[PDB]
Amino acid sequence: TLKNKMRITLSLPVGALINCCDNSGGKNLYIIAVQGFGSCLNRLPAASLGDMVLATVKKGKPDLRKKVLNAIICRQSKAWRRHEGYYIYFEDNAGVIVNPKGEMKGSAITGPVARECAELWPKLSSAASAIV
Amino acid sequence: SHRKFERPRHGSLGFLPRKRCKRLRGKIRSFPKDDKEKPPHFTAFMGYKAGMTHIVREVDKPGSKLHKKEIVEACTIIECAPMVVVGIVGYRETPKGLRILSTVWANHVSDEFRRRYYKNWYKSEKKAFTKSLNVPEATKNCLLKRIEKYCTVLRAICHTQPSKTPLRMKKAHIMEVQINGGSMKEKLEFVKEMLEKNLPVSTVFNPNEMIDVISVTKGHGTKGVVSRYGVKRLPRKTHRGLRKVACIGAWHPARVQFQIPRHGQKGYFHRTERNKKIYRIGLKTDKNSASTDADITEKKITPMGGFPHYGVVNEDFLLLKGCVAGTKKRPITLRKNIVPQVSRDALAQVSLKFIDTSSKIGHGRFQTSEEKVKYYGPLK
Amino acid sequence: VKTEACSFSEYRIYPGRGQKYIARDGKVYFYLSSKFASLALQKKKAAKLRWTQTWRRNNKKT
RNA sequence: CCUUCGAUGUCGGCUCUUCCUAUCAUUGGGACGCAGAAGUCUCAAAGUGUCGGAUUGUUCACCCGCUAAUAGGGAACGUGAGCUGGGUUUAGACCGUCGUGAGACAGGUUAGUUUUACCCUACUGAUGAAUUUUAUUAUAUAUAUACAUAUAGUAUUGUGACAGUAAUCCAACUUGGUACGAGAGGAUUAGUUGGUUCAGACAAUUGGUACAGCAAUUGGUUGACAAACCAGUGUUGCGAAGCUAAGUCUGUUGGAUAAUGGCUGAACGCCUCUUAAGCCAGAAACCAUGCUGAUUAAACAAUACUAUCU
RNA sequence: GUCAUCUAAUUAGUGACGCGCAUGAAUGGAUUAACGAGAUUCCCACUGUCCCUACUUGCUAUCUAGCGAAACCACAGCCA
RNA sequence: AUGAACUAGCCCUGAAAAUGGAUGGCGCUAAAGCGGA
Ligand SMILES: [Mg+2]
Ligand SMILES: [Mg+2]
Ligand SMILES: [Mg+2]
Ligand SMILES: [Mg+2]
Ligand SMILES: [Mg+2]
Ligand SMILES: [Mg+2]
Ligand SMILES: [Mg+2]
Ligand SMILES: [Mg+2]
Ligand SMILES: [Mg+2]
Ligand SMILES: [Mg+2]
Ligand SMILES: [Mg+2]
Ligand SMILES: [Mg+2]
Ligand SMILES: [Mg+2]
Ligand SMILES: [Mg+2]
Ligand SMILES: [Mg+2]
Ligand SMILES: [Mg+2]
Ligand SMILES: [Mg+2]
Ligand SMILES: [Mg+2]
Ligand SMILES: [Mg+2]
Ligand SMILES: [Mg+2]
Ligand SMILES: [Mg+2]
Ligand SMILES: [Mg+2]
Ligand SMILES: [Mg+2]
Ligand SMILES: [Mg+2]
Ligand SMILES: [Mg+2]
Repeated sequence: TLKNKMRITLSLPVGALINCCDNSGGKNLYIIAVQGFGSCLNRLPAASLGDMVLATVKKGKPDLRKKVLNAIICRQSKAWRRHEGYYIYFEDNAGVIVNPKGEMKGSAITGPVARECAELWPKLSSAASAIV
Repeated sequence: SHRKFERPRHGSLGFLPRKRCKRLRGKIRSFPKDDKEKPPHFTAFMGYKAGMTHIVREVDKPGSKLHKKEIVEACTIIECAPMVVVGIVGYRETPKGLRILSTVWANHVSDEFRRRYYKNWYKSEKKAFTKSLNVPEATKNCLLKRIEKYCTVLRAICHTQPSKTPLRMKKAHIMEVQINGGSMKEKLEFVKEMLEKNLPVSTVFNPNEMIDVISVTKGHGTKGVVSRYGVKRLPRKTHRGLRKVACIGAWHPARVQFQIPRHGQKGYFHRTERNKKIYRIGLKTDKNSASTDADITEKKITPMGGFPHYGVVNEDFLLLKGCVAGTKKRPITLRKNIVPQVSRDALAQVSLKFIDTSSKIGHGRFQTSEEKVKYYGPLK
Repeated sequence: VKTEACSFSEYRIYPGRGQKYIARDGKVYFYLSSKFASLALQKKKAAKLRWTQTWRRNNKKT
């Protein structure tokens, strides 16, 4: 699978709390790290709508709690530019729990998923309902 | 002791004496290397900045995510009225640098060229270039033979025509354009044919060419360290204010070093930028100079309501991809690359699908002024 | 040149202008200016404002 | 116990620059108990980097992470007329041990004032005259000339000594499930597409900003309508132009080398990269090219006009 | 200090344990509803404290007419 | 007229630090260096 992902505006820094968007049992997610982030003195790591993150679950069924997990961002509230020449934004921020290799722990996504996110992960595209 | 945490330096020490420039005009510091196997040709030009707009274009990159999509890009417009060639100068090489033999002028010159030699032309007798045009041509030809025999570099003196723009200025801008190409004699022959004619901009450049730009940035005055160098901002509890650098240096190098950022003048700097691509060379004899194959609406480049802060463009122009330093009306200098490039982007040729001409005052909604009256119907 | 409507005040949107908003369900909305986006996001109705094409269609003013 | 007791502000952090190499990563090499992969020892080399957090006043520690790597240090233990004031280190007060007692404790605890730059210099930007014991990399008609030439004023176009200097790292796919290997595994180079951190600009689009402007409205006051005003910007919605990032564009190639590996060839009839003479290839290092300045050279040239007078 | 709890991660907070350097009974011991500009930890709401800074108003500073001090001062003020 | 061992003069390896620097400086190799006359 190719990994190109033309740049997207980042607005979801570390310490944000977002919805969980799937049927795995959790209700929210708490971002604590972002893969691929480098070094810069006072800067916070931040993620956009195709990246994989490390998160914990603050509410949901007890066996999912008190652990570090993997997640993938599917919707975001900050606007971003599409090369066709317009701007897009959702209402809320959502993500799903996955494997370190990007395989879901649940079996269904609830709401719409972004068209850029589905181009990078084939299982998420297969399990989606409406791609926008 | 050592600093606790590392961070790269703030400014760039290569643009360092951040003082105001000597002039409006951008000066070429070095020219492209002469390839004596090409035919003689010009190397530079000059015009004025008008404004910006956007276009729609199709992509031809196999392997990219955008390989078959129409995309939007931003472009800049430069007004390019023709210049006039009025003189010849020849240099020769000495161990102290290039040196001049003589300058040779044309038989006639215009008044906007002569105004550039006067602080206040309106109260003068206007006696510049009045006795040295009656020189016999025999002396001129002897001087040209000497230039041919003893020199190694030619340049041509050219000037612009501000009367064909919406500018308030009437003095013409003067510059030298080096001529690369064949032998010295061929160079001299090439130049002499033009001593009183016009250069169109289309003679000097080609469609889909890559070009370098020289101009002077916008001026802002005195600006603080936070804005001038982008240093960190300091905590709100600080007693004498927070917009500064805390430590100027260690104790005992017992001075302030030149690398420390300080307050001072920002803007109005001289710059040279590389690799700006040409998208269209429009003319003034063409009525539909902003229409495409996919949009047959008859249009000129000027947006509805005039270019904001400039005026109307009714000469031939260049369309450049990207941005250029300077304000509106700032004179822009255009040089060829030092050596020609052969990359995948330098050779690729561009076909356009739409050029926007809606109003830039406010939020434009129509492409021509007839659509506006067609939409509303009769008014009161 | 291809163009499509504003979904709040059905003016025509030329390329390089617009703004879209995906709702709770997969509905797509497409405004052109900041004024219309702000008005729609404050939940105002186009039929209640005098200058929109919806008001003067319901008043037979065309 | 040499300097300072008619006084050199005493912990740590934050901010900012520069230097060292005893090299963690990135560049080219040599060796292995070296099949590949992953490592270990070592050479030239300081050009470019060396992070986000929980507990503690901490320096020091110790965990959670990402990363290419999260190397070690100096500059009056860099840095208080730069800040801050949590600790220590005056006067209040509590506890424990000690003391007949007043009181002590390098044992805990809580509350406790951080003053002055307009001077010199350094550094950052801004105006600006005066330069004959002065200068010259030619001029004039193949010949002559330093035993020579050079005035000033106002303008334009140029030369360029010297000083500063800039880019950096990564991933995916192809090569190719291949060379190597019994298997398990499994890459060097090269290409293509993107990205990180830096640097220089810009405002077509998106967002931010309001004492241009238009509209709405509470209390009060002009008899009412209309028109207005006060409440130090009464409050609210939209808000052009301009400025601006979180938005957009741009960021080269040559010369001569160090390590190492080689050529021809004596000393020493064989041999030998030279541990003689004579040569070759060769690194993110060096010098140019390119870029910024050039009252940094008290520096110069060509040109166009004008100087009751060379 | 050991065990549990709170976090992703706890020299901090809480609940237990006790051969307690050096705890203990009007030098008062153990509790305790209400009250406190008293000392600490965690949660919800909130935000320019921060990521990362930008734009704006009054009053200064600035240049003019007028008026007009002081501290300090061996002599002075480029470097290796 | 070839082998081996040993000995001692000049030279070389052992030989890494923080602002840019010090046989006093320039520089000096048919010495302007070291041991003599
Ligand atoms: Mg910090
Ligand atoms: Mg304070
Ligand atoms: Mg506009
Ligand atoms: Mg309408
Ligand atoms: Mg003293
Ligand atoms: Mg002192
Ligand atoms: Mg003192
Ligand atoms: Mg060692
Ligand atoms: Mg190697
Ligand atoms: Mg290596
Ligand atoms: Mg100190
Ligand atoms: Mg020390
Ligand atoms: Mg102080
Ligand atoms: Mg301190
Ligand atoms: Mg100090
Ligand atoms: Mg204190
Ligand atoms: Mg006390
Ligand atoms: Mg706006
Ligand atoms: Mg605006
Ligand atoms: Mg306890
Ligand atoms: Mg008793
Ligand atoms: Mg007692
Ligand atoms: Mg004043
Ligand atoms: Mg000194
Ligand atoms: Mg001597």
